[PDB]
Amino acid sequence: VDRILKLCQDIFLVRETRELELEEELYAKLIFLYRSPETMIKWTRERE
Amino acid sequence: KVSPPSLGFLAGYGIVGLYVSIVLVVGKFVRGFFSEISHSIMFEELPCVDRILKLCQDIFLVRETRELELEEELYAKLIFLYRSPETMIKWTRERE
Amino acid sequence: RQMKRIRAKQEKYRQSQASDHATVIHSGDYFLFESDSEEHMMQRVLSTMQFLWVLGQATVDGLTRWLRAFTKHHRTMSDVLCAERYLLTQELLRVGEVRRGVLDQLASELLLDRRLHIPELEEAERFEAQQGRTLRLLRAGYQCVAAHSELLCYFIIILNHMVTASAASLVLPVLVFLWAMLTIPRPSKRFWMTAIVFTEVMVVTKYLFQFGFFPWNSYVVLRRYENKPYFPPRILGLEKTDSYIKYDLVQLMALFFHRSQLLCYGLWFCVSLAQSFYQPLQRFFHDILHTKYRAATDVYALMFLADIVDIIIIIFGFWAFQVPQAFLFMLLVQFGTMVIDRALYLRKTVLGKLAFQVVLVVAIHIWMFFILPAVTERMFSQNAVAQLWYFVKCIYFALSAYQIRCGYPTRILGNFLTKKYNHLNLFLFQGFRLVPFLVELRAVMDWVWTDTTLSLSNWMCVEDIYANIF
Amino acid sequence: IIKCSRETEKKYPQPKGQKKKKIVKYGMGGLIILFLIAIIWFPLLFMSLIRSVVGVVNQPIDVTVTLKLGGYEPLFTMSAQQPSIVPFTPQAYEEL
Ligand SMILES: CCCCCCCCCCCCCCCCC[C@@H](O)O[C@H](CO[C@H](O)CCCCCCCCCCCCCCC)COP(=O)(O)OCC[N+](C)(C)C
Ligand SMILES: CCCCCCCCCCCCCCCCC[C@@H](O)O[C@H](CO[C@H](O)CCCCCCCCCCCCCCC)COP(=O)(O)OCC[N+](C)(C)C
Ligand SMILES: CCCCCCCCCCCCCCCCC[C@@H](O)O[C@H](CO[C@H](O)CCCCCCCCCCCCCCC)COP(=O)(O)OCC[N+](C)(C)C
Ligand SMILES: CCCCCCCCCCCCCCCCC[C@@H](O)O[C@H](CO[C@H](O)CCCCCCCCCCCCCCC)COP(=O)(O)OCC[N+](C)(C)C
Ligand SMILES: CCCCCCCCCCCCCCCCC[C@@H](O)O[C@H](CO[C@H](O)CCCCCCCCCCCCCCC)COP(=O)(O)OCC[N+](C)(C)C
Ligand SMILES: CCCCCCCCCCCCCCCCC[C@@H](O)O[C@H](CO[C@H](O)CCCCCCCCCCCCCCC)COP(=O)(O)OCC[N+](C)(C)C
Ligand SMILES: CCCCCCCC/C=C\CCCCCCCC(=O)O[C@H](COC(=O)CCCCCCC/C=C/CCCCCCCC)COP(=O)(O)OCCN
Repeated sequence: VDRILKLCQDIFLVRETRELELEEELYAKLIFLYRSPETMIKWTRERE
Repeated sequence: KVSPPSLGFLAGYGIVGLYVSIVLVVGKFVRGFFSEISHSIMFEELPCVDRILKLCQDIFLVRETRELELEEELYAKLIFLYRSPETMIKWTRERE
Repeated sequence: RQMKRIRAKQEKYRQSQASDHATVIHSGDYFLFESDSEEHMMQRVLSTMQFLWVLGQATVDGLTRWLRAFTKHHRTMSDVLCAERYLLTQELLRVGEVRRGVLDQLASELLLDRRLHIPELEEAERFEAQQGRTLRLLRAGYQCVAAHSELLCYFIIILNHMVTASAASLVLPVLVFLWAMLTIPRPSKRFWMTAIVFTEVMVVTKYLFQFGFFPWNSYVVLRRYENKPYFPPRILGLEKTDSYIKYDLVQLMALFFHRSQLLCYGLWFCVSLAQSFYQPLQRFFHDILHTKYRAATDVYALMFLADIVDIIIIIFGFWAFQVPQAFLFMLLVQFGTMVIDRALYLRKTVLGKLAFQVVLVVAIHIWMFFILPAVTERMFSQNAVAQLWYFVKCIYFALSAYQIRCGYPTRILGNFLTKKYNHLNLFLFQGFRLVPFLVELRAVMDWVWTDTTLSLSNWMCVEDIYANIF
Repeated sequence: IIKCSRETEKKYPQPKGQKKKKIVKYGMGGLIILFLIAIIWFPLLFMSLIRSVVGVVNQPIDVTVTLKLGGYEPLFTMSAQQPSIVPFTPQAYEEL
């Protein structure tokens, strides 16, 4: 879950520093990740 | 001094347990709105629902006019749409 | 660095896709997630007894060394001062001739330094280090208390007020929470002088009133006014009891001890004119507090924990069965104050926190020591619940004052339990989640007082995803 | 439901990247927070409110005393009710 954890942390950090546009884009990416299971399999695959 | 006999059962396990039980039950019920919301994110973040709405209306209309075979086929199509998320992404994509 | 990296990656996505708010939110495609360049029993009994003995010795020695770690700064300081003292006292005793040479016998100021030694000092040093069963522990504890004399004094004042709740015993803790704990790291000498003078005057005044010739004390008025909280002497603290002094000699002794330690170590038409002489002093005090350069720290977790313990205390008092009509009111106000405190922490406004703190201390003290005995019994005759609640609240006040003095640091957002992915962190996180209504309020208020584009539902989704992933 | 939300979003576009309105945030969040705190607190209020018995003084309206020997006959029997039952005055209480 490294990539997803990093993405959530990125949302928190951008929300902290006041650059809302990035927050909207990151949120869109996260929602799409949870919207498609196959991309979730691809994204959470064990790194090599 | 005397007071009306409305003592009943007093606190210190008497009625406190009911209060704890009600607060825990309500807490679980409220957590229901917060706990597993993400799971139902593939069925509620749809950008455009025009095709699905039209399909449901078609099912209603065919069911109205008595041609059952079409109703069965349309229902099969709808079930398959809800059975595959990727086709749902394809189908609810914002039209251009 | 993190911000620059994120901006660069988002620009790369824009350039790659190059090849209304809802539309940006509902704008995601597969290309975002493509990998961007990987982006026989006697021996056993003896063994057990030796095991327990060595474990006890290890625990006590660890405690001693940890306490010594607390005392590190003052211990090294006393070491260097005492070495200089022995060196100086010789030349002082014989005649007393030169100041520069005697100091320079052994880079003017260095926190830690090493020079020539003297046999007597280390002789005594390892003589004392020789004995360590209990005496080293006691010496370490006393050394810690001496190093933290200021806290001891503050604590004594609070305990004294907890007993003998009276306006005379009340005026000093208010000064502690509003004047002593906010000036500068070292509270001004004037404050110590006013504390010492006030306690001396109070003990003498109580002694003078104590005499039975005064009408208040007739053995009849006292007997009938035995537990009435609003007897005038009792409210003013001048009422006569066998234990007329209840933690007043200790308070005075502590104040003097702190003063001595500090002295041995450190530095120590008419209406308009009157108000223009008075008010500017206060304005200057507040301004110098608001604007200054200080090291920042975050203690919000401890403040909140104190408030939670306080709520538990109130509920226990409610269960222990008048006073419940006051316990409920304090409970609701406690909830309100916790919410405001959470908002102040999120918004990071020092001025707001300072104003809230002043209002809170004034109101809690007035309500607890006047209105509460007016609607119920004496605060200190009973209500150990009330006294314990007040003590915890005082701890909360101290933490808030410290937070105000240090000032808010940047990067406050993020739960404190998700700093390390440890087994203990997981247990604590699950336990915190388990408690009813905390994640609820935590998410809602964070949404309210953190500026963002997302709707409440969207924020709820982000929070849930983050918790599950953690 | 989703279609209604989408039409509403179309009708009132929101600027690209912007602070959520303070007024709406305050109203919705205050409403929810007040609701949750009320759930936490009001049961305690009701529990402490029903058990608000107040002592009412009951004072004996009649006293009867009988002196009886063996099982033969009450040698003496006297009952005093209204004028011979003197409630304590504060001065008398002080004397006691
Ligand atoms: C029950 C109600 C009682 C009310 C009492 C009100 C009193 C409030 C204020 C308390 C006293 C005022 C203290 C303010 C002091 C400020 C100035 C102070 O810093 O000067 C100090 C100096 O202070 C003086 O030394 C002592 C001042 C004593 C003042 C007594 C006031 C008595 C008031 C009595 C009021 C009674 C009211 C009764 C009503 C019923 C500096 O000391 P320092 O120079 O470092 O000491 C060196 C010691 N050496 C010389 C041995 C080395
Ligand atoms: C956890 C396990 C249990 C124990 C927990 C701790 C228990 C603590 C118990 C209470 C300890 C009391 C300590 C008393 C310290 C007295 C300090 C006093 O002597 O200071 C002098 C007096 O200060 C003023 O008087 C303020 C009032 C203090 C009054 C204390 C009276 C204590 C009397 C002890 C008598 C012992 C007699 C033993 C038989 C003869 C002035 O300072 P000075 O000595 O110049 O040098 C200071 C720097 N030093 C200490 C590092 C050298
Ligand atoms: C019978 C009962 C009798 C009770 C008697 C009680 C008497 C109480 C008297 C209280 C007097 C308070 C005096 C405060 C003196 C402050 C001195 C002044 O200098 O302080 C400055 C600022 O003062 C502070 O602002 C004090 C703020 C205290 C605010 C308390 C508010 C309490 C409100 C209580 C309301 C009660 C309402 C009750 C129902 C109506 C900071 O100065 P400082 O940094 O040291 O520097 C001194 C040395 N220099 C000048 C050379 C550098
Ligand atoms: C029945 C239930 C009752 C349980 C009660 C529990 C209540 C828990 C409340 C949470 C406690 C918070 C403790 C905070 C510790 C202070 C941390 C620090 O950041 O604050 C200091 C300043 O903030 C305030 O001064 C601290 C508030 C006062 C805290 C007193 C609490 C007393 C604890 C009693 C423990 C009893 C243990 C008993 C075990 C059997 C800053 O350091 P400072 O002291 O400026 O000088 C630096 C010196 N150093 C570097 C060597 C350390
Ligand atoms: C049932 C019990 C609760 C009843 C409701 C009462 C308790 C509600 C408390 C809510 C928190 C109040 C926070 C007060 C403001 C703290 C933060 C402060 O900054 O707010 C400022 C002002 O806020 C605005 O006034 C908005 C309204 C604030 C009060 C909210 C009232 C609406 C009700 C919200 C509370 C609902 C509680 C419900 C409980 C059930 C924002 O300006 P800011 O950008 O920092 O300016 C910085 C200024 N500096 C430079 C000095 C730092
Ligand atoms: C003590 C007195 C308290 C006051 C009196 C009681 C008040 C009613 C009780 C509290 C009511 C809470 C209402 C919550 C409404 C949620 C509406 C929902 O849409 O909001 C979403 C967030 O809602 C979340 O689901 C909240 C989760 C918690 C909900 C459960 C707690 C409240 C239960 C209330 C039960 C009331 C029963 C009353 C019986 C008489 C975010 O908005 P969003 O959907 O993005 O907007 C879409 C686009 N728009 C703007 C064009 C529409
Ligand atoms: C009779 C029993 C009642 C329940 C008792 C439960 C006892 C549990 C004892 C310990 C719990 C301590 C853990 C929770 C502490 C969190 C500390 C903290 O960090 O504070 C905030 C506090 O969380 C909030 O902001 C939301 C809570 C504040 C609003 C309070 C609402 C009213 C209080 C409700 C209490 C519960 C009511 C029923 C009892 C259940 C729990 C007490 C959350 O973290 P952040 O601020 O993100 O961390 C930042 C790190 N720099």
